[PDB]
Amino acid sequence: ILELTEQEELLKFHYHTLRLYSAVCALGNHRVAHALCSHVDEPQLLYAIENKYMPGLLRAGYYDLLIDIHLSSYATARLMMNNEYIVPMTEETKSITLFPDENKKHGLPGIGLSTSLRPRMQFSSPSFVSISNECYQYSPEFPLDILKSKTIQMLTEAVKEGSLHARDPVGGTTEFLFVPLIKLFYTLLIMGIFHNEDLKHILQLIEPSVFKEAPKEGLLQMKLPEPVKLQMCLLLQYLCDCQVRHRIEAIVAFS
Amino acid sequence: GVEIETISPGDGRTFPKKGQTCVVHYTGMLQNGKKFDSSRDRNKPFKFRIGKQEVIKGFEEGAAQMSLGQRAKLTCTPDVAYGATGHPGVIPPNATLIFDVELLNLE
Amino acid sequence: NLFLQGYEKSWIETEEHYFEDKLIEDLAKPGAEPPEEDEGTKRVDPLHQLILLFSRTALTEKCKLEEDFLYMAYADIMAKSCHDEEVKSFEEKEMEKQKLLYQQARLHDRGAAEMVLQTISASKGETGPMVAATLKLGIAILNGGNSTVQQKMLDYLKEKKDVGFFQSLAGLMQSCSVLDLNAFERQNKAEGLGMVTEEGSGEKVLQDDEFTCDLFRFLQLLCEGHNSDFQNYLRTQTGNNTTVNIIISTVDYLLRVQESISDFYWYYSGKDVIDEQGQRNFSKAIQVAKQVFNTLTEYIQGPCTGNQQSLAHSRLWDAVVGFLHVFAHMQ
Amino acid sequence: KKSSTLQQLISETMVRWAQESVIEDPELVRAMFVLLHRQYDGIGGLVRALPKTYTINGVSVEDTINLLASLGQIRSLLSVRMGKEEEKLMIRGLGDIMNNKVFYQHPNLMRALGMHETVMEVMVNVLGGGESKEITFPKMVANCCRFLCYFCRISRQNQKAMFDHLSYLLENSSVGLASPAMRGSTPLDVAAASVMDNNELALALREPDLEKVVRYLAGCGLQSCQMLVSKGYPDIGWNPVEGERYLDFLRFAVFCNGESVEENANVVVRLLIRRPECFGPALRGEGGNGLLAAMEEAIKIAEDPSRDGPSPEEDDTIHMGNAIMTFYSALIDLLGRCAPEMHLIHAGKGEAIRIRSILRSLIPLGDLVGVISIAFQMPTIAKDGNVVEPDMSAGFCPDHKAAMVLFLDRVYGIEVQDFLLHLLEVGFLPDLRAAASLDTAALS
Amino acid sequence: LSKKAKASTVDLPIESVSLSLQDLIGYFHPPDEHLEHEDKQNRLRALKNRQNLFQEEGMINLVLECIDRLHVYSSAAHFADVAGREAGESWKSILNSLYELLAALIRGNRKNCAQFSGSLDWLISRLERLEASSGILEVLHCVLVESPEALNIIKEGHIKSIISLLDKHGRNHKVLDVLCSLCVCHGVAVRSNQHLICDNLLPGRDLLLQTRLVNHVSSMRPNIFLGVSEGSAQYKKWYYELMVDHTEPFVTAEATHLRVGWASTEGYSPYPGGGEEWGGNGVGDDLFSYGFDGLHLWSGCIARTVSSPNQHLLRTDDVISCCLDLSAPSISFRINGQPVQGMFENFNIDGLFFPVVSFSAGIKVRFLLGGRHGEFKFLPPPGYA
Repeated sequence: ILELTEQEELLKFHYHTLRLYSAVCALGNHRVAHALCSHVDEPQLLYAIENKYMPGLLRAGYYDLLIDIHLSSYATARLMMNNEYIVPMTEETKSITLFPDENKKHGLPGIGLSTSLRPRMQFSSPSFVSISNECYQYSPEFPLDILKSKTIQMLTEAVKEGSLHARDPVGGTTEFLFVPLIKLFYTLLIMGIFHNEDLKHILQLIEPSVFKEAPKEGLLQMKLPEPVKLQMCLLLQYLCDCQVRHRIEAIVAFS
Repeated sequence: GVEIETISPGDGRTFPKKGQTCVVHYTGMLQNGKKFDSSRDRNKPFKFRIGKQEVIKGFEEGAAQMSLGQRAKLTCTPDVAYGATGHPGVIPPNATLIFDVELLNLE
Repeated sequence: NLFLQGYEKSWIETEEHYFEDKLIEDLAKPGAEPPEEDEGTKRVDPLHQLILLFSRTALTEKCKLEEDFLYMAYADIMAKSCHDEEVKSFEEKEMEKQKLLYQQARLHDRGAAEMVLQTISASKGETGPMVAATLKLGIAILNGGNSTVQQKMLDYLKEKKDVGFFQSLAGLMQSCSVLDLNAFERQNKAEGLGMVTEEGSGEKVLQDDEFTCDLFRFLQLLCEGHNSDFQNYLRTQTGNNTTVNIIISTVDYLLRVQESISDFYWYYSGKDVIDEQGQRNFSKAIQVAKQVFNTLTEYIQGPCTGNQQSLAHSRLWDAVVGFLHVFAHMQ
Repeated sequence: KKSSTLQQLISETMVRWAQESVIEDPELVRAMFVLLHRQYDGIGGLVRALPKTYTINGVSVEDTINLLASLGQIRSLLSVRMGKEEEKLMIRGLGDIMNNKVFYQHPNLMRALGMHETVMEVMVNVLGGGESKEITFPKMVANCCRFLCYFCRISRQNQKAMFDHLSYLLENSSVGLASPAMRGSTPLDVAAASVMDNNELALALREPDLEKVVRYLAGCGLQSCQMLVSKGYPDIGWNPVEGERYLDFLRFAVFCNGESVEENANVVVRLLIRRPECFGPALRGEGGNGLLAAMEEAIKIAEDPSRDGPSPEEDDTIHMGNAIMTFYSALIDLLGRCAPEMHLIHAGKGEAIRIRSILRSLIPLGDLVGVISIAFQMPTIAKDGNVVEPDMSAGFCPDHKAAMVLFLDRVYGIEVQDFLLHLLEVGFLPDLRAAASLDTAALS
Repeated sequence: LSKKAKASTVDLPIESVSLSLQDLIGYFHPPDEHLEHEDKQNRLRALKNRQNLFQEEGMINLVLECIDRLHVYSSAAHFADVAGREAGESWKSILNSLYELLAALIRGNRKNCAQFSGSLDWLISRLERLEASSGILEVLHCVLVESPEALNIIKEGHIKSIISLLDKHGRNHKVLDVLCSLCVCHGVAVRSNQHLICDNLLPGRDLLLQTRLVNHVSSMRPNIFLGVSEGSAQYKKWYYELMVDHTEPFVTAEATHLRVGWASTEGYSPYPGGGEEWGGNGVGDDLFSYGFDGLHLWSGCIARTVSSPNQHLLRTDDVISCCLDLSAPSISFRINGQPVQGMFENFNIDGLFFPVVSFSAGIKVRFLLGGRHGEFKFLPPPGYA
């Protein structure tokens, strides 16, 4: 695959093959996703995630394939449920407050207790020796904890590398280096796998000075291309939505 | 028919009995040699129960003749597993399946 | 749940804070672009880019003009920043006029004058919040009779040959509503039976009253200051292949509204005393009539012979007779 | 000095980007200014979230989660295209949402989730697909119509929310009205349920909605049913099975809680008399045998198998005579509903007086008397020991005479002493004696 | 001409139709990307008006009639036999121009692409022809992208025909793009199309490129370079042993590689021949190397199962004794003193031989070469050096 950098026709054909792989399983086709798990395996996916010398087109196609196989369905369902604010009234909901401590300081977004109703995350093991057809429901299972640590480490290295403005970015361009990685982080964050200190550290990566909990230039001031700026905008949109949800829960608590 | 050849010897005395869950790592490839399934890729062992018609027939009978700790190669004819319609997308019609199976633990 | 809803429309909806002028100032301020490495012509300001986006979206041809929440927000923001609203001193009034002129300058220097016409043209004569916000923005930037923006609008119309602008203006003007006696009777029956009315203001009668006043205020501010060129160009679009008579359509709408007012009088002829519902309906209709009369007067001021002849041969005398009868009988 | 707040940081960043570079991406500019507007309008988020906000009980949290999962399945199957397995999934999810008790307990949450709009959207997609070549997936169409009808019955506010799509439903009224066993599962029934027993909605109902139904009814009178004659039913010039549904909808529109909405009734009767072809071959006025003769010939149709039946799963058999008789009964019932109240006539309102004059001109009293004079057949015990039943869906039925009596009481007026006993003799006494004769337990 | 009328009598305006086709292509040409937004909008309005007028006058059907009248003849030589030689020369160009003109007329117009739904079935029937495959594919791509009804009208046979084209005409990305457009249109996915594309294309594993992770395999050899030549002073029989101190079956998802045996060099160069330098290849993957993994005899990248007392893959604490005979070409093995009955025979000897071990990560093995460096656990076979 690393040799394919100089075979342009093979590179283009394989990139469009990956696009076809995404298209066939697009929009929650769980049976097609399970079938594609046989062709594109988890170790191949992760190695494509991690490899620096990967061609940009293949790297983007592989992140897209991973997201569309495992992650897209739950991401879309939770995005559809984002706008609604069905909140049970229990003791935790009563304990919810607008401000954490006595002084009026906003806590880190997403950090805290959220007792609003959420969709249930279900996954199925991709096994082709079992006959039970119930596996064709739900998305195929992926090691989300490994993926999260993988992602945070790669994002930290990318933030460190790009500010140097080196002439050898991963994938050959800053766009190829950042757009797919930030897309994957967006997908994970929409799912809400990120919890506690992981969210704290990656918000620090987004902006050190503003999100310091109690030099290096952040992803906001890193002088980004336009698509990367659009993904930054999406991340900030999610942060503001989390702020609004916390506000609504505290309002109900007072109510 | 299912043919079993030994890759690594097992205990040789205890065998999978009815009413038990078999914990195995299997790697499935077609007769050409192209891999289509592997539990080692997912890093989770496969659990299945004897006689419950939850796994393919050849992989059932071949595992039934193995031993604890034994690594063996299981060759399944098309008739015993995915007979003629095949598995849509993964297995072509009328294909012979080879499985490298290791009986990790009986429970 | 009831407390949540009541709290919403009792406190959160009523809460008001003013930020429009500050936002427009910050957007219009060029943020040290010459200190920035431009290596070319000075880059456009964020407000200029926002107006350019809103202009390109309107310029893009569609079957119908879709609703853009960003537009309904930012057009309102710009209108509020454009107007920002015992007897004041003369210098106080002149300073207020100069400040309003500078506020309109911030907007119409960027292209809002062309965008407000492009949006109306793309509207294709369909009444909606998009058109209402565009009309309010036009009124805000045209307040006081600003000859510069009037010239910009006229030049843009003559250079692009927008028949669609006047076609949509006409279509909206037929789409405007009047008093509805049947709807008023239905509302009265519901109120008498005691079932709670879904609408607080009874706006089934005179469906849109702010929209009509805004449209005619726009058509009047377009002709304020005795702007003879635009007055003639409204009646006759010399350059365009097709010409539409906004002057005649205005008097047609005046005839319809006077017919509605006369019918509503004939309804309240038998009753000894007029109820508060009918009184507010009369007030809204009389205000609409005042706006139409003012628009017609601004059309015919500055001995505009063509407009005077057109309204002379139009159906104005019938509406005038109807108003005379209604006035003689109300007093 | 750090911004110290996310809103301030974003407000600085976004304007800084815009003033640093000319953005060539329309979507980038869109997102930029949307985010800036959100930051400087924090009240907007609250005023958009609070209507969507709901509070639920911990005991019902689980059932709420199940209902939400079903709603999400339906929402995703909206995005996917429509097929057979998608229809099965729609049916199953709709059934689950029915069976969920939170659906009944909290209709306000149901509105806040916008579920009726979701069902509306999927029904619009399926109706748009294959518009000229007959509605495909009529089973799921019926499921969606039943869901929308139940939503109306849940609460009054749901009826008011259902009302705003009455225009589309009336446009798509003619979907499966001809097909039997689909009754109560059509967009016309959805509109009828939206306007049912809601006087506020009946008053808010506009004239064009009525005249559209009037035009449909006139078409059903001039033109035969195509797919009935396609299955081979004997060709008659008009379409009673289609006409009766519109007549029932007009009844629901004009008559509400025992009182006749005069403002709707006047408009309906004016449209009906302006298009005289809505009445039928009996009430043509030109060469019409009359209502009495029409029902006598319809009874003869009922005895003759070739003239009642198609004569080329039981629901496919549409008894033509029974359909015609039901059509005329429904028309008479609608006119009786449109008849004004007695207190207004005592007051002497000229409009109501002339409405009664028009109704009397349309329907002679003799036809009404004759229809009641007609008697029906007695189910009889046989030699073996079995009582033979004439068809309930074919032949004379009591509701047909109930509509006649309703019209007679609401329009003509029973205040003549000798006319009352004449009506008794001609039509009430035989019926009472038949009721007394069927009083044995087997006939009971 | 099809009626077999005389060619001289028939008038066939080849030059005029070619010039008019070029003019029509230029007249329906899409706008330039460098133009400003206003000019773009004016040009799109004009192009849409032209497309609508042409469709309402039904010029597309005329184009289809011309295309069919051209396809009645098989090839350019056949058309040159029937019509004039200039017509035969320009036949392919005219056909391509007409197909591109149809594509240009259908691009971006939903009404035209919806009216092409009926004609779609006839269009697919000519896809296999080499003279029009690209044009038909482009037209199909435009129709499928623009029209959803065109997407619904596609059937199982029409979706197999595209895969058959991909197979017969070689790998091409435009076929993949058309298949992608088939799956999802305007954010709406056709589940049946997705299922058919999967179940027909994917299971074969013969057209699309196949990918998998494989462990790196490295080979260690000693300095000795022994060979056989006519009238040469080299002993013909050699022997050495391998000692496996530690091996791990699965360091990763793939099995650990461990093969031992002999390899030969191309000619007399000291460079190993017939194999690659870096990758997953080891001893036995070419005709030059001869290997043994404890269960299979490896040569030419083909494995043959060989019986042994207590058959097992190479474990910890195993001694592999390898024997080489060059007078009679024979490579024989013996595991832990138990001899295997598999032997490589009658192989090329015009090269230098050397011991070699191929492995992947997770090994601990020792070369027992005898003498000073090591000693042999078992006695060497008689006559072996």
